[PDB]
Amino acid sequence: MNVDLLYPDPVEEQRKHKLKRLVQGPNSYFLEIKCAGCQDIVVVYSHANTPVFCPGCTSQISIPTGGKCAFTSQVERYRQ
Amino acid sequence: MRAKWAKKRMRKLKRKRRHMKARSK
Amino acid sequence: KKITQRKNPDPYLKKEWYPVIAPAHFKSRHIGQTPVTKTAGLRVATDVINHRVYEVNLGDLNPGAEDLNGNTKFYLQTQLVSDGKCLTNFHGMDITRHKYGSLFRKGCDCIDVFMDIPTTDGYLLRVFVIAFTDRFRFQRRKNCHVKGRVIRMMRAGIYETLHNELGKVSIPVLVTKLSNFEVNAKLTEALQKITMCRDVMIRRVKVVKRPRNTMELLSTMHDSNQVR
Amino acid sequence: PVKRRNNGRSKYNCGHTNIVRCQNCHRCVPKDKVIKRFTIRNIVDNTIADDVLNACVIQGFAIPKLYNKVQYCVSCSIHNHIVRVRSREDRKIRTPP
Amino acid sequence: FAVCHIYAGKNDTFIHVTDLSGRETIGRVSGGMKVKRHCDEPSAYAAMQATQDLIEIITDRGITAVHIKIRADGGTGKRVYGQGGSAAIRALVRGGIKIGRIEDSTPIPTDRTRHKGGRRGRRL
Amino acid sequence: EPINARVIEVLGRTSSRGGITQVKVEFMTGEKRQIIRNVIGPVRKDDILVLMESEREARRL
RNA sequence: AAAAUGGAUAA
RNA sequence: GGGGACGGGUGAAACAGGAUGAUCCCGCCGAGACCGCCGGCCGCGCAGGCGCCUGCCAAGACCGCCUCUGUCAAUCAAGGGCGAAGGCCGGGGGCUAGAAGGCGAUCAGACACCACCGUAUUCCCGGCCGUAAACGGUGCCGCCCCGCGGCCGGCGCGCGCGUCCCGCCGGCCGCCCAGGGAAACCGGGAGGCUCCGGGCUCUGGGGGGAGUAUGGCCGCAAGGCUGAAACUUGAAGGCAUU
Repeated sequence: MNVDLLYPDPVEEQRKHKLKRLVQGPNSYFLEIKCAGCQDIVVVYSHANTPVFCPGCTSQISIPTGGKCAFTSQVERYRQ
Repeated sequence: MRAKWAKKRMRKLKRKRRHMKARSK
Repeated sequence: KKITQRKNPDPYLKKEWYPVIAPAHFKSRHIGQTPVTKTAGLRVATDVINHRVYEVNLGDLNPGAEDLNGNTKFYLQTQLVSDGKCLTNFHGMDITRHKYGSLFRKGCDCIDVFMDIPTTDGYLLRVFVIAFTDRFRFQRRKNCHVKGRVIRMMRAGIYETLHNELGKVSIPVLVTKLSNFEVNAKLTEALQKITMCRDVMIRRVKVVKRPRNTMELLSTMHDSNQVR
Repeated sequence: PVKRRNNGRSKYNCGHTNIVRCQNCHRCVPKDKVIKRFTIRNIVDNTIADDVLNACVIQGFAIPKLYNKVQYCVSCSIHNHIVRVRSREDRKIRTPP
Repeated sequence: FAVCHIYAGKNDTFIHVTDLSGRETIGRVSGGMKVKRHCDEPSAYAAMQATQDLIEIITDRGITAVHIKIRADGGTGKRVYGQGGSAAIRALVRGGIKIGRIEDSTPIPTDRTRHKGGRRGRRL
Repeated sequence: EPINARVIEVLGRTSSRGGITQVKVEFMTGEKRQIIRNVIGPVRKDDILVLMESEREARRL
């Protein structure tokens, strides 16, 4: 272990605060949901703090959360 | 309290001073 | 019956002892005996004893199990006198000092509600209920302070549960629920889903409003058990 | 000199605490400078241990126990020996004895 | 049965018996009447003498079951019984008066009205 | 009549001037009551003393 | 429970 | 309604209350205060401070964040607001404590301490006042700084899946590695200084006289803020060790 700040282990940067990284940037990402008529990608904000609606439907796909937004239907990981 | 009693003693002298000034003014 | 048949001085030279009969709800319906000056003067003998309230332990009132009902008292107010034997109806229910002191402990949350429920008879009773929440089984922190959301939930839940376990209940039905401590046990199941609670119990149910002429209720609580 | 870092009180982040009175002196000392030792004892003295229970008619009745916190003032406590004058080294240790 | 109210107050311990309603006193005695020394008035020896003289007055009355409602000066001070509280019970032991529930009945305060001595206390 | 009592065991001296050796006791006529009483002057284990009052024991230990 | 005092000046 | 004798009170007492029935209990009734236990190396507030029940409004940090601008920042004269307690003004209140006042004991004398009684006050609503050992006796932003911790508020990742484990940030704290200092000791600074220099603001210069005098100014007052000199004196004073 003679790791120096120039090259920090990826997990270290992923563990620390997104401003206290040697390279600062977005903690959040885009995570898919599944909807009626869709086996394809339906990307949404991972940390949505606002209502997203079923494409062409009245019901809201993502529940509002201070953190990553939760969902009530089938969902797909990150980007696929 | 010993210093506060000194402050009370000064305030009474200061108050007697203002009544005395009024009598002679 | 210890002064009419006995010799005692001045006040007790002329006195007689009249029985106190508890409601039909209890098992040992004797409360005890009352010294009263015998019928003399403007007042009538059993006309003084009708307004004297008698406080007797539920454990004494129901013989057989003593840890249950041992620390919980029953207030019983004379409401009528039949055959020289005064009869009494519920005047309230009070957990005694030893059983109020035992529950409070350092580190845990305390909940007190004040609830006014009017009986069908016309007795609005102020029901006081105490609750504390301990640890969730094995917990990292010995102190057991919980979230405020699940503190209002305990408080709103108690008022709703108190309505649920005390709907349109007449005094018999109210007393029977305090006879078997059924309501407090229900409180264990209402607040069970949320953070574990302890000592969820009715500390007091004080009669606040009394309708006069409840001889109807007195017969119901003295001899309607045979009908039901 | 600062005999103790807590400065004699447990007041932390508040700047004010609710004030109570010595059971003995009746001196008003804020909750933080208060002895407060919880007391639980049998109401009759343990000398009447079972003499009462043998006298008691009701089966399985346990002697009532008081559960009262006693709140004494610092001045009253040292003279009633509820806590003594500890050594400089001894002061830091807690561990209720 | 009977309720034995022992006010184990400092200055004097009071043993007064009533029977379920609290309006009928079947016997009132107190440690003060039995001792010449005003300071030795709440003492156990006074309690022993005051009771026993009382327990003949409740057997002459005819009762034998006493539930002890022991009390402390309480209110806005005290909350701990004087030495007289046990001694009266020991006098009850001497006659062996069958006993019921012994729940304490000192008046307790829910948010007080404050007590004497100021905020500096009694500077005895 | 005064009761009959002999010390079951011994306890230490009191009063700050000594003198008050404390001793436990038992009653030959009775239940051998194991009450604590105080004595003035020399005592031995199982030695006999006169307990005039009987009804109440003296101060605990 | 009740207890006040002690010259200056060197040692 | 009892019912039957002294009841307080103390260190011991004494003054008061009582056969006009005292103390005591128990059922009331009226009043105002107060929100016990839970009540804390808890939390929240810009401090002072803040703890019954529900309802009601507005508010605040912190965290989360693939939101928005785009230097809008720091710190402060002068000025504006708030500020415990006590005071004071005009209404109210009025339970309890209780400045004054009386009183008992207390001693040489206590007019002090300890009892007993009690007005102002405490309480409330509109005002003033502007002080505190207002304390962490440590200004305000900024940044690096070593391990073991406890609590607390969000906020994540894996484990079996727990109110776990590792923590990520904002605080609340205890021990303390350096290092500093006259030391007590701070060490999330009182460290990174004589190997001295991030910025803004206040404030001191031996000890008395002295927060005194006067000149203002503010206040109904009580007083507050600013603020002397003449004159004196050799020590005053900090932390330590015996």
